[PDB]
Amino acid sequence: DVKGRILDAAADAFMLRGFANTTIDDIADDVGATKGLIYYHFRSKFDIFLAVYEDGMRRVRERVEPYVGAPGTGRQRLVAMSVAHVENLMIDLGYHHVVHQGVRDALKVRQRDALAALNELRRDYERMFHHVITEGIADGSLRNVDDALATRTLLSNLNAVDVWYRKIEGQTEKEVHDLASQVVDLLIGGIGAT
Amino acid sequence: ESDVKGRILDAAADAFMLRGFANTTIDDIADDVGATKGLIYYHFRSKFDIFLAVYEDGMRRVRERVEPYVGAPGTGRQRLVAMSVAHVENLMIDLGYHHVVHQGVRDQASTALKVRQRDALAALNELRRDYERMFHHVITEGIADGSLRNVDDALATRTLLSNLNAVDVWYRKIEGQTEKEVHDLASQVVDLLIGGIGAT
Amino acid sequence: ESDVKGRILDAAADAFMLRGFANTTIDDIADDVGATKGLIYYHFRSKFDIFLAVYEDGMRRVRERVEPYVGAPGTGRQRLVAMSVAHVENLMIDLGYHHVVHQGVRDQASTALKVRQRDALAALNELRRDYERMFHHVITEGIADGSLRNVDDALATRTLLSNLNAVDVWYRKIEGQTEKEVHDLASQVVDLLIGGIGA
Amino acid sequence: ESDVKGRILDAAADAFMLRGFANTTIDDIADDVGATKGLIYYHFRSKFDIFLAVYEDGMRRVRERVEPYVGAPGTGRQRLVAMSVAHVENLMIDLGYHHVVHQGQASTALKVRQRDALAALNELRRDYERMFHHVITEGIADGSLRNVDDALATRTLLSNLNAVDVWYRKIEGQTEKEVHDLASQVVDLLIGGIGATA
DNA sequence: AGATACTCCGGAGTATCT
DNA sequence: TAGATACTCCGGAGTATC
Repeated sequence: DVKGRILDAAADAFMLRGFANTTIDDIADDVGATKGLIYYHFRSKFDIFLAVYEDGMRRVRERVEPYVGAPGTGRQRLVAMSVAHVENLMIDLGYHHVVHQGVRDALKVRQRDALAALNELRRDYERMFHHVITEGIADGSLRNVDDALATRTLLSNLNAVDVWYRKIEGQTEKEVHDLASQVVDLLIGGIGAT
Repeated sequence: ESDVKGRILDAAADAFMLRGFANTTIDDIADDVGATKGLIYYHFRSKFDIFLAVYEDGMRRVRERVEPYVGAPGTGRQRLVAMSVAHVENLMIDLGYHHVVHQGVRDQASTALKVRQRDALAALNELRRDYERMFHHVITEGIADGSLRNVDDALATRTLLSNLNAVDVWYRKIEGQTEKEVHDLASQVVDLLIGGIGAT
Repeated sequence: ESDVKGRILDAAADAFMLRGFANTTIDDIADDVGATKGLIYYHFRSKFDIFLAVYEDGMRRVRERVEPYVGAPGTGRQRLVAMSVAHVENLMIDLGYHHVVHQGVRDQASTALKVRQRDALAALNELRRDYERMFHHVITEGIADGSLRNVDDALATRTLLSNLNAVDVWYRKIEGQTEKEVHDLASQVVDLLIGGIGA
Repeated sequence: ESDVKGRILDAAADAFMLRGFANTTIDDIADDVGATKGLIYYHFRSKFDIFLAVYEDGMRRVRERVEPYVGAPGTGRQRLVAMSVAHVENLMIDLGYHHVVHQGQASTALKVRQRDALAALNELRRDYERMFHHVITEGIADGSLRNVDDALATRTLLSNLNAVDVWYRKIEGQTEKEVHDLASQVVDLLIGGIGATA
């Protein structure tokens, strides 16, 4: 419904100053309206975070998951979906951060175990990759190294584009994709051909 | 210059890292060092001043290790790899001092701040860009005398320092890590970053 | 509509005048208009934001009352005395407001402020300086073309405005004032600032 | 010793003018003197005592240089002008002290000694504005001063003479003679007004 | 002598609530 | 939804100390 626009504003606000330095009537002003709407839809302020995680976490699936079925190597295919991952990062940025804003933060029972579910839907999103580099090393397209660290260091590095990439808000599909491609070419290819 | 100031900075750095700058109180930091709130305010006048003190120590403590390798013997990548391990070596050592120097930029325009604090905060937000610069400046000459691939400098340096610091989202603590046993792993992940993945 | 906010400003402006910014608490301002801390905080993000709201309004009124007197006829002197009476008139009727535009310059560097607050305050302070250089322009017109003695127009401006505002010291407000009584007193005050004493 | 206190009050008064009484902390004053709070409290039982100590000093400081001019020869205007300019240069060299004389009386906890001390200290200020109130009354009586309300002309005169701290900041390295030279220009406008006769 | 801390407590700011 | 209730926690004056 009309819930979509508060999250589009709450996501960036939650990314802007963090969850704490974000007050709730701060987001009441970024979508100029009643702050009762906020509670009539969301039973508490943490509901907003779970919702932005909710409509975010699965949002990433829809872009990158289709690239698992596409044929080819581990490299030929991991770069295919990791591009889509950081492609998605450059488009819905605010959501992308709220899928990791649990790092610096009592609760309710239903609200808490809500978060437990999405946390493993992130696990299984990450573990989708953890397979493909396990195959990637075995296949021979990927530099023979520890298969369980490289998963940790990919989604460490894939999500890390939020650190330096600010926004363009109008960058076409071409230029998000073509910077999504030379960012993973930097990570998958490393630097130094000899 | 830190006798008991050092152990205030040390204890608050962990707290800011495990429960955020928001949710750590001064009498939290007080308990962590065995005294009460009055001692901490005897050595710092605001709470944000504890933060800036960790921010300044955390960066003096990384340019002391890495900057020696700027003029290290060898190739641009050989210096670069030298640099980027020392960066991770102290990240893994002082993960507490690190989580505050890289996660403290939103304050810029959105928090009540005396000017002395505010312009001292952005004084380090440009101190870091010099640390970023001395990397960038060797990803350049890593290519001028051809030690690395011809990809554009800026993004390569921008992506890398982002990569170098992204080790805190998963790095555990191996209680009793020797000075080379972080080196056995720091050097592991820089070469996964410089070498990337995939043969010829 | 937004006339509850005016009550908060009216209450805050007075409470700031007497008690001062530090000793005025939100619950106090909440008491002056008979509500809780909440209603004060429903119309303002911070306490320094009600301070800027009094400043902004205060400068808005005094510029409205005084400005139509410089583009007016008469000499540079007769215009100067016309604005100067109007300025002290604003003093005598709304001095809870004038006292915050006339005090609060220290916040510049030693008080904690969001940069919207520090910048928004710096804006009004140059709204001040542009108001005050209306006076500078006219003393020069008065001095040069006949009206006023050939004195240092910079010091004359610095003095005059400081004398114009020094009325905050000895002035309090008779219960149920009348603006007819205050216009005569304001012109009495102005008579000695431009006329001085002596011969 | 006795010098050490004087630079507490010096630094205190200066801070009180720039931050105001409320916004200067005890550790603030400790810094401008380069010391610790346990010194200032060894030296002063409360922070308000700091305020009255400089109130009490800055008032005998201003009176010690202006009484010689109320008995000084000259008509009303002459000595009144001479009184005022002496009062002004006082504020131009001590305006940390000069400001503090009008920044006070039952608001916050005011241990009975110092409320009794304070509104007594206010009395010597009223008696101070009386020497003027007299000589302006003595000035309108002879003819050196024009025929105006002696009560109002007193209030508006020293109100004005104290309003110098609005624009005069400090120079800290100004000669006595360039201070006295500027103080007269100020009072030449306060007394002479602005506007000729022809 | 007077430097180090303790301790008491106001008072701004917040989430949430009927 | 407005304005309200209850509450966290920073900072400051003041005192107690080995």
